[PDB]
Amino acid sequence: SGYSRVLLKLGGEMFGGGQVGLDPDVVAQVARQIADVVRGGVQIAVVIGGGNFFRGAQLQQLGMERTRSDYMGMLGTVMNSLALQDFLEKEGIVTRVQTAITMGQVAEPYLPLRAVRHLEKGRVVIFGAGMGLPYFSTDTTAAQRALEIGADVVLMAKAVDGVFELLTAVSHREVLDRGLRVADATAFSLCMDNGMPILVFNLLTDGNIARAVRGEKIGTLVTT
Amino acid sequence: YSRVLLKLGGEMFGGGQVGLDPDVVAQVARQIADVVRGGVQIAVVIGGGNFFAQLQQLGMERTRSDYMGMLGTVMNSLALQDFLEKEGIVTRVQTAITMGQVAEPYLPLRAVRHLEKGRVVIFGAGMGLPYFSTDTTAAQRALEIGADVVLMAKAVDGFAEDPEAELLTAVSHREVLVADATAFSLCMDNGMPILVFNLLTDGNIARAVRGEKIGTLVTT
Amino acid sequence: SGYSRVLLKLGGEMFGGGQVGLDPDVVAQVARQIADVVRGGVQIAVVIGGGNFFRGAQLQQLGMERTRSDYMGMLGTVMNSLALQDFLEKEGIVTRVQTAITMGQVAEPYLPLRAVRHLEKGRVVIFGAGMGLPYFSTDTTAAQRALEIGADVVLMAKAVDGVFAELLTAVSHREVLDRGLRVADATAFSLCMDNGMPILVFNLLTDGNIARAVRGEKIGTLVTT
Amino acid sequence: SGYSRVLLKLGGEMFGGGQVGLDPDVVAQVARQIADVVRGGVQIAVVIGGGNFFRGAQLQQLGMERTRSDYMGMLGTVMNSLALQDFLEKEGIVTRVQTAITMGQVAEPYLPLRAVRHLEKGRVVIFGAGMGLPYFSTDTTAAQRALEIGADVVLMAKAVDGVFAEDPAELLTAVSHREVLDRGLRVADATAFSLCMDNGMPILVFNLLTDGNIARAVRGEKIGTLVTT
Amino acid sequence: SGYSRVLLKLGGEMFGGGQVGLDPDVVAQVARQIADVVRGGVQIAVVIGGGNFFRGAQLQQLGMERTRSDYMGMLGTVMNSLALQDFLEKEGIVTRVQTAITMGQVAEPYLPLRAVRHLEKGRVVIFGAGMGLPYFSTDTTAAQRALEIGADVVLMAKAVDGVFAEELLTAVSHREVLDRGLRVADATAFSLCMDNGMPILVFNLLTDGNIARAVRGEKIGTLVTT
Amino acid sequence: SGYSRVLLKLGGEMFGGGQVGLDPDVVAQVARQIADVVRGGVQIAVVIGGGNFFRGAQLGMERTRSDYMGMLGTVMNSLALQDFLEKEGIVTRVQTAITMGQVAEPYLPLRAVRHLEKGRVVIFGAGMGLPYFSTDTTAAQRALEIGADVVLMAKAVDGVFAEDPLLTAVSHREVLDRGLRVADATAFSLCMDNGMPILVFNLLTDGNIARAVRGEKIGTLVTT
Ligand SMILES: O=c1ccn([C@@H]2O[C@H](COP(=O)(O)OP(=O)(O)OP(=O)(O)O)[C@@H](O)[C@H]2O)c(=O)[nH]1
Ligand SMILES: O=c1ccn([C@@H]2O[C@H](COP(=O)(O)OP(=O)(O)OP(=O)(O)O)[C@@H](O)[C@H]2O)c(=O)[nH]1
Ligand SMILES: O=c1ccn([C@@H]2O[C@H](COP(=O)(O)OP(=O)(O)OP(=O)(O)O)[C@@H](O)[C@H]2O)c(=O)[nH]1
Ligand SMILES: O=c1ccn([C@@H]2O[C@H](COP(=O)(O)OP(=O)(O)O)[C@@H](O)[C@H]2O)c(=O)[nH]1
Ligand SMILES: O=c1ccn([C@@H]2O[C@H](COP(=O)(O)OP(=O)(O)O)[C@@H](O)[C@H]2O)c(=O)[nH]1
Ligand SMILES: O=c1ccn([C@@H]2O[C@H](COP(=O)(O)OP(=O)(O)O)[C@@H](O)[C@H]2O)c(=O)[nH]1
Ligand SMILES: O=c1ccn([C@@H]2O[C@H](COP(=O)(O)OP(=O)(O)O)[C@@H](O)[C@H]2O)c(=O)[nH]1
Repeated sequence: SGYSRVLLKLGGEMFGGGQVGLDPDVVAQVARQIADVVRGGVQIAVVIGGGNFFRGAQLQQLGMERTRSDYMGMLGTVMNSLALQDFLEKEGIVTRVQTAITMGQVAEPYLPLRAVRHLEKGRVVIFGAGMGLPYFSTDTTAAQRALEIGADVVLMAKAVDGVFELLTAVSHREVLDRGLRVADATAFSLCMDNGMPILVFNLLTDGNIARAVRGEKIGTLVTT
Repeated sequence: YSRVLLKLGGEMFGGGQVGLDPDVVAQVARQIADVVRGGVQIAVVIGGGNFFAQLQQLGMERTRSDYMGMLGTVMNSLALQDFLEKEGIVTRVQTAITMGQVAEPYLPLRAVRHLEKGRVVIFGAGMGLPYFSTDTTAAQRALEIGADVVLMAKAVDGFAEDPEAELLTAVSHREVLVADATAFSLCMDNGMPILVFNLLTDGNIARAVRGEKIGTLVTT
Repeated sequence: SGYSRVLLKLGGEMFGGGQVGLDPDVVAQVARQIADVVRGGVQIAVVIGGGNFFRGAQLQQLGMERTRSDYMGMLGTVMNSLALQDFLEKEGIVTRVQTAITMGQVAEPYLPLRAVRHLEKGRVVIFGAGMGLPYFSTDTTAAQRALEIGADVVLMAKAVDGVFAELLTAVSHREVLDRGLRVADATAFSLCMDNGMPILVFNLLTDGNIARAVRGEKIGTLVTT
Repeated sequence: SGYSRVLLKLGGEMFGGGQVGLDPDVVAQVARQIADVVRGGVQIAVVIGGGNFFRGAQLQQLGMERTRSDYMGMLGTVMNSLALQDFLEKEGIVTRVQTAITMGQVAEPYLPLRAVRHLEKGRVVIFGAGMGLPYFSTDTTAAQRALEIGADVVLMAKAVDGVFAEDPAELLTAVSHREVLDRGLRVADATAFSLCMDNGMPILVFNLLTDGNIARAVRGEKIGTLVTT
Repeated sequence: SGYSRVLLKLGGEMFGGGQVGLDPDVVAQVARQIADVVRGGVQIAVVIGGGNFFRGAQLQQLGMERTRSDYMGMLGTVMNSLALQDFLEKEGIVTRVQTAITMGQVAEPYLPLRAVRHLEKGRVVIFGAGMGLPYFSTDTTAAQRALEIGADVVLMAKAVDGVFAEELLTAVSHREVLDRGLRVADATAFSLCMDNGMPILVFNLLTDGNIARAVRGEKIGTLVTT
Repeated sequence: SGYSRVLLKLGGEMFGGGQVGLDPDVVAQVARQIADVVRGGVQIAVVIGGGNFFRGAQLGMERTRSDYMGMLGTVMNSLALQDFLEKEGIVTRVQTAITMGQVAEPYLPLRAVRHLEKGRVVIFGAGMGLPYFSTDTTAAQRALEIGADVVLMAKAVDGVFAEDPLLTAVSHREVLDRGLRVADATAFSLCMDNGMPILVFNLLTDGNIARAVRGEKIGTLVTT
């Protein structure tokens, strides 16, 4: 009734918590959350964002080149990746980082077949640096990664209960017809065209992933 | 000085607070342009302290912590690269950590070609090995590209003991032994001059390169 | 008066002639037609398609896993990259293939900075394998690649003279949405519209066209801002 | 009499069905037949051909450069690898593709010691891209790969009952490597066959499109043409 | 008018002379004459043998598993390759080594498009580890490597100048070698060259300046053509 | 009361017999001797040297290229021992510090232990994959890596004396004081600072490894 494997997307504020940089109090809670869901037998893969450092869109409006900016952003996601990797291991969770941009000793490259084979071994795969291409967003990276590793659903982890009065379950068509926010613009088209459910839920409420991954009606569940 | 390697701490990008201060980076890029226009070969080594120590205080593995700094120096390096091109300067970034899609790898021979070509080389990722500091990277890179001096660019500008009064200017390596331990011994053992100075005062970088009596000159 | 560097998108049509495999007569007049743009002094980069082999989306309708199908498709575009490379070298054109999927022994990996140098050196960069990610098309490749090497326009090389109303000489990105015209892919178009990349749809099998569009002549359909 | 581990050579035939491209009614039949051997405890390695896309030799006589054309042909074999991986996964079989042209993101490279380990683990190892070398053929990749992973026999999978005499004639049951040379028989390319003969590698030519043969062949039954020295 | 691009095959005995190991007196003489070739405007790529250490077949006959023995042999070739690279750089010659068995730190892998690009840039490519495949010999690697970089001929550098009868042959056909069965080339490697029209020139390189003489087009050694 | 796991260091002489190349009579006697330890339930890791190829002490070549030639030689000796060890019925796993994949798995000290705990013999070749390192330093390093109980400096002539004309136990402080040049400078300082016992013993005398592992009073045990 619930989800077997899932792809968790964590914006940059899930590691900064509204400020800039790393905020170990938030990162530690996130790992606690993911730590329990992994012990429950679920297969969790994580797409880290870079909002707490740079967003190439905000840097080109600043005058900077979009491409330099976009790459600065991705490297930021590789730092958050390592940070999440570190706390997860202090929780007793085996993690594996794979970066879109081939880095050397830092992390392993994007081997999508192996990434799925880590999940079947009960490991946490952390996809860093997004897709490694300027002019794309983390959200779109969560979709492509969720589609390719065969996750049962994408978990848009926000710091807010859901989609707004709140909603308990909508369609992909209704999100566009209603102009509803949350879930990226490009990412949502890629999910809808492929029948990838999106579950927007509050991650900072202690114990939501355990429940959301459990299948309980929480947050907003975009389907079909 | 023929070719110079400029060492910049991470705070030379974040100006006090965390993150980037585009006002600080713009001043640095503006002053580096004047040195390049003066006919000097400049290589820059970037620090990554402006993205956080707090990494050792919270208990991170030493390896992962150092790679977060090396990643940081790449972001500051790409940032400087952007403001240098608005200043009309041609630059090339070489990273010690092979990234390919983001910048070329570190090759000291190639790096020399660039400088001879009038373009600026920006050294990132420090040294692609944990357990090293940025001063050791700046010093170790300067020896490798044959630089004539290492420009330790501080927020001060050159003392006695202050940790109260009184500066200094020009001392011996043997009489010193600030400069970071492994970074200083690596210079002394190879006779590398080190010039500590304040770059955030408009026009000093142009002064130091010509050889004016500014800052502190550390010679053999 | 025209375009400095350009990004040409060649569907699998240009390689199989509408059928499976290679039509070595078609790729040739493509090569010959691309060399005239290069000798004219313009920098050109090409995004190779894989229609003449497999489309990852048409293989799942048939029963196969979508992901493997997509990789078969991206592998196909590499084979076309090599085909186009050969017919271009006999045109006296120095080419450089860059595959999204890292291969090393077959071609370079995608090094976009280095790719821009190749153009500046007068070479033809061939971006094979799409973007090396399943669930993305080559139309989206062409767009993303055009923006990253800073191309001036995406050349959608169709076998027809352009985009009609059932010949449009110039339309806007928003005008195509409100008219729901033929376009050149949904995602690829939104990526070009949102970033202000012009899209010129034109027939390159008609001798001289690519040279005329690159020189700035009013040919085909220009989609701007 | 039963073969412990086998190296099966699948030419482009078994993927295009004689025409260009992918004939899924053919691959599905092939996958169904391999799976029957796997479920019998046999260790199977597969060398995937590329006839259904390009042959470097046939493209050079067409004008293209032989080297550049060979990579086109090797890449094709990787496409067939991913195909056979799919239909073999629908039968329940666990597969592992190893390509001589290192393509990290699409499949692990050629690591023969590991590959033998998969076999030991009951997985099917699919070898794509032949040997990753212009001026070589998939037959030679069967020979070399059979020799290296320690396979007991090279199963040349055809669509004909076996190796005939005179090339239509009668069907031969068992011959020696030197006899194949003395009689003018085309068993599997000269470069590949020489590599087998020089190293005492048995060759068994048989029709696997006939439902059940590969199970009889591995079982040690007198099917097809067995070439031994 | 001679040969523009050449592929020079060096057996393990062009490194160890008498028996096993390295003899810097021989390897220097090889690097000396390779350098005259590069200085003369010719494009050279070298395929290194490893007989001076381990001979794949000769180890399995000893009791060892053949596959291991071929890698042991291939590894030796990488050793020789690193040794020649060094002497060729005391001579002022720029070299790049590519190993068929990927090793990263030791030398870039086999990238055949760079291997040609290096040649076009006037540097010498050293192919080591053979073809990284057991059950193959370096003589075969010389042929395959010569075909993929488009070399004009293979130069089999022997310690005795030419192909005899039991009488030095100055010109024979690929077909004539078999109809005669004439000692040197190697069965597999000879077929691969023959079938593709790859001329093989057996010659002695331990002689004043032969490789230079051969590359210039002079009639030295045994030339085997289509 | 013996040793659980042990790191046997083999000089190049243990494959060449004293001259260049491989002498299969000696390589067999070593493999036959290692078998006696494995059958005794002991966990053995071996570090191989490459002095029997670039024979002598002539390191014209740059030191960098020179070191890699040596390290390559070690891999070749590694494969040799692996082969004769399997003729003994001893399952082995070779790990090289220079990543080769096609030739042998890389060096993962965690992975290596598991090979030891599964009753397999791990052979560490290629020294430490870096120049400016010797085989002795590698042995000491690897013995610390995998938590060995002692390093077994296998000599061809047992005997640590006081004066060139026997000892039986000594101290790390005394070796430095008595002029004895056991093992190697860096390697010895790496062992003394980490309390790694060193046992210099004659490997070629049938039965010495088995009784030295068991804990008999044979050889010169350099204890902490
Ligand atoms: O570089 C690579 C390596 C491996 N892979 C692909 O990832 C998949 C799993 O790769 P793994 O190596 O991690 O799983 P395994 O089957 O080998 O399990 P163990 O024996 O080690 O316990 C394999 O199917 C392989 O084809 C790649 O795609 N690229
Ligand atoms: O890893 C690689 C790198 C390069 N190549 C292929 O080899 C050729 C590149 O060869 P090079 O990289 O060595 O030189 P270059 O052409 O790029 O010229 P400059 O940088 O000096 O300006 C190209 O044809 C490329 O496709 C590979 O196949 N694999
Ligand atoms: O990259 C590699 C990794 C491993 N190998 C070689 O493949 C062989 C086995 O390959 P495996 O690594 O997959 O099995 P294993 O020995 O580790 O045993 P288990 O964990 O499954 O219990 C090993 O002997 C290794 O040396 C390579 O050749 N290349
Ligand atoms: O495929 C990708 C993934 C990430 N990014 C960059 O990474 C930054 C951080 O990601 P994101 O903006 O999604 O952060 P989030 O909002 O999820 O915290 C973005 O601004 C982009 O510039 C990118 O360019 N392409
Ligand atoms: O970035 C890319 C580009 C292509 N493809 C695959 O390759 C096929 C061929 O691309 P395309 O659909 O553009 O074919 P075209 O119309 O260009 O011939 C697609 O169907 C996809 O399955 C892919 O997976 N990713
Ligand atoms: O080691 C190899 C294996 C294959 N090929 C190329 O791949 C094509 C497909 O292989 P093959 O001709 O054996 O196809 P088959 O007859 O097996 O279908 C060949 O024509 C060659 O051009 C190659 O170059 N090297
Ligand atoms: O592609 C190759 C080339 C060589 N070898 C091995 O490496 C040894 C050294 O090559 P060769 O015998 O040709 O050396 P030469 O005596 O010609 O120098 C061979 O005997 C084989 O065991 C191999 O396994 N594969």
